Amino acid sequence: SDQQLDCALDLMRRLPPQQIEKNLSDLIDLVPSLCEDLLSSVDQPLKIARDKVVGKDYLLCDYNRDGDSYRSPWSNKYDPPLEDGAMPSARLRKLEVEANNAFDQYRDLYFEGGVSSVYLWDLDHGFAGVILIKKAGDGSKKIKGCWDSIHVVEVQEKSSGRTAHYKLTSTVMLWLQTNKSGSGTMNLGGSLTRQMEKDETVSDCSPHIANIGRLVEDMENKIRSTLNEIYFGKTKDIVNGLRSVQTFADKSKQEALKNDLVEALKRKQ
Amino acid sequence: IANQPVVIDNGSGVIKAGFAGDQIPKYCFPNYVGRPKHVRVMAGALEGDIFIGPKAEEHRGLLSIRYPMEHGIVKDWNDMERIWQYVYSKDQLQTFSEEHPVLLTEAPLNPRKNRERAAEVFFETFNVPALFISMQAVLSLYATGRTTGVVLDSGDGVTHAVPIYEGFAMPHSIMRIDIAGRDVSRFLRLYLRKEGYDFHSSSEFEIVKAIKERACYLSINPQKDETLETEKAQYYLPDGSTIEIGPSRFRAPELLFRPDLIGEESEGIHEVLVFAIQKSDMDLRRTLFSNIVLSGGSTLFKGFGDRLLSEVKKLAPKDVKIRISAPQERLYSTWIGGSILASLDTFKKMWVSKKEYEEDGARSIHRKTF
Amino acid sequence: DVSRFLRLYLRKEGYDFHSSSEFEIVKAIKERACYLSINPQKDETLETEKAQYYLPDGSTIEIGPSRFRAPELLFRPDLIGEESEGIHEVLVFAIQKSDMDLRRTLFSNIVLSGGSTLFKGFGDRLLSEVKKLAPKDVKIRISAPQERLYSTWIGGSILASLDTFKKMWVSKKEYEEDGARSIHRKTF
Amino acid sequence: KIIENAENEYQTAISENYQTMSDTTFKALRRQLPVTRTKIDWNKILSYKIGKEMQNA
Ligand SMILES: Nc1ncnc2c1ncn2[C@@H]1O[C@H](COP(=O)(O)OP(=O)(O)O)[C@@H](O)[C@H]1O
Repeated sequence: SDQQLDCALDLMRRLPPQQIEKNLSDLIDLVPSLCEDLLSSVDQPLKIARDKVVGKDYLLCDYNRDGDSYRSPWSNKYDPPLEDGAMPSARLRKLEVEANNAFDQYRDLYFEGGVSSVYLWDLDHGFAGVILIKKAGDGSKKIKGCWDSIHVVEVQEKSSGRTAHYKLTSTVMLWLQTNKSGSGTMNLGGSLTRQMEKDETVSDCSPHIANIGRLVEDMENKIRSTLNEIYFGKTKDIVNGLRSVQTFADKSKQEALKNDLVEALKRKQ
Repeated sequence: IANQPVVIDNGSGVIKAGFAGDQIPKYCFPNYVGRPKHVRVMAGALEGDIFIGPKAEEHRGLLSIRYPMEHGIVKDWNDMERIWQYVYSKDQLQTFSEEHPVLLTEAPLNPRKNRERAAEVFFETFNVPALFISMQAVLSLYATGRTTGVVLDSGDGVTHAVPIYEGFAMPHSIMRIDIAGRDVSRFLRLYLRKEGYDFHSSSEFEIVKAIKERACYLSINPQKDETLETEKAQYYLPDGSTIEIGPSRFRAPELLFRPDLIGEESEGIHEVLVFAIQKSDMDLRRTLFSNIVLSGGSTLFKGFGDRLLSEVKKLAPKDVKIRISAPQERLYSTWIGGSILASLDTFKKMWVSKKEYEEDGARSIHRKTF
Repeated sequence: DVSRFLRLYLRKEGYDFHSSSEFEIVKAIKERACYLSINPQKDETLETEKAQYYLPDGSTIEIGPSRFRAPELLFRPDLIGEESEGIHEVLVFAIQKSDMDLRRTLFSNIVLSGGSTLFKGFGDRLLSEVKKLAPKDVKIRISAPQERLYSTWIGGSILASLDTFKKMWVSKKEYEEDGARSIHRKTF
Repeated sequence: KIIENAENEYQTAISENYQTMSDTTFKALRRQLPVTRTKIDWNKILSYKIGKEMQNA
């Protein structure tokens, strides 16, 4: 049922972003034939798991999942345990753990806490992977929020010249609540998706992690600015459009003076 | 009153003053008060502790410079009031403030308390017939002779972009950033000190500004010119001493596009322009990209238009026509507009009279101000 | 600058030290006899004891008011004629430039270093000057190690002892390959 | 008049919340820059992480 799949996805866009897990489950039970397409297509909140081997909290993706079991990036083990041995190389384990260390310092500086997990899988042309970042607001603090971001990267390594093609896709989902006595209980949700393509120089001085790292933070900065300025601005404009504090009668006085000016400007030509 | 209204462009760098109808501002002087730091010993020495305009420029070495306005906001009012007294004095316009009306041209999204305090000066200290405060961007287009267009006015104090439709300014589409020309001059001084040329004194900082204005170009590719070894371009100081400016020429002005260089959490000048247009309704976005107007003194950098035009196209949507028009007299755009508005008969209804101010108070300016 | 600035006061008192060898005695006098007054004007107005110092040759000099008037330059650069901020303004201004979240920690963690901090009553004078310039209701804790002069070296000894130091330094071979770039890459 | 005052304060508070979120909640979830007010130097972090762990211990 292709028409039901379109209707299911179009509905989820309009439904509240906090009720996506419960609302998605209901649509899956109605049309269970398109369960795989709905789960894959629809953006879901990031689930967290505790690795008892290393003693570290890691974020769960679709890439690390081998059947039912999820691989922990710090331990490089599948929970529940498997004997499939799907690890593409030993060099990948060194690059993946080093990458996690790079973005572990990153999140501590920008976000200050939360969890970050980097999953790398090798490909014939060049390695790909996903970088999951999740930051939750303090429970005791009046301010409530939830940061979710998914950075999918595919690196196409060139034979000669050392100028790999970096393809980045970034999906951010933001929850906000302000419990100020003046306003009451304000809830402002949003979700944005963007893509970027560059051709950075790879070397010992300029490694893959350095080239990817700059592209990841650059996309987050553009999304942070655009959301706060463009989307949150437009939202404020509509609220002020609905009701006015100043009387229209007083506004029409200033409009009549402005209109008279415009006529006097077009007049004097 | 028959007397022509006086246009006063209270700019952070240079104040532009003159009568309505005038083609160019007659009286333009730097916006700071210079006080003598040295002691007077001989009889017949230079009289006064306050020097403004050409007297301060001639005997600059004796004086300690201090700008009253920072980011287009009057920090010291006592000095600002004395400068307006100088505007009316025999050296400048040479007219009574009680005879001529005033037209002020302030930056957008300024505090209300500033306009209220400014009004008190022109009604209480000066018994001015009428005062009207106007937006810089709206007047800038009136000077250019265009009703619809985006005005990117990067001044010495503040940089702002106002999208304006058929004369009207959309208050939600205005974007304002503190980073401006004076911050690049501070950044150049910091970089020259690392090169090994010290300019500690406030008088010596004016030489650093002169070096920037004379020899400073904005590179089309920053990382290319940053990596490549730069030619040591020599500059001759007032005393006669030669300093090698070298790479600092193009690395200094980059601050406008990269605010992290100074360490400010703000958007780049190229991001401000595109975002300001994107906030406007879908129907006008294509016209606002088509009609882009450059203004302010900080756009005068060599190859500014070439770098900005490249950045706008990258940030702007695909298959959009980006036409950026620069008037030859960028600096005078705000004042010329003010002169045009002041000459109109509709202006008589627009301003707030002294009597109206006394009755209503601060309310009278807020009601009639646009 | 304090040693040269003291020399100016000694010449006005009538003690000449023109020679470069004689300036080293003025430097020794500066280090021996200079006090930072808690109230400048109070000690200027009061008549000093004119404490005598014994020179290498055997002659005695009366330092007098020049003792505490010379080192004031650190807090008032206007005295030498340089249009700079005072040392107490540098400390407070440098913290006020930082982000709001750290300012409170930076006021809590202030460390004094350098040779010119060894003046008697530097801590009590600086603390008073910081209070005037500092924001109201802020706790100020200034920590001065006993080995102020050797704090930079002792740090270098600790850093060099750490295993990471093997990765940190630039090898002779790396310098020969990349050149000036080598020290710029593994420094910055 | 009670309706007028209450709805004016409500709309005013929403306008204040937009400015407040930009400075507090929105920045609190993700800072524009680290507390140092500098962009992350990815080449320095790879070597510095090892140096700072032993130097800050
Ligand atoms: N030729 C030039 N090249 C580069 N920058 C310039 C040039 N001339 C002036 N400037 C800069 O522009 C400033 C002038 O800004 P101005 O137009 O007076 O701003 P405002 O709108 O505040 O009046 C100068 O202080 C200087 O920093």
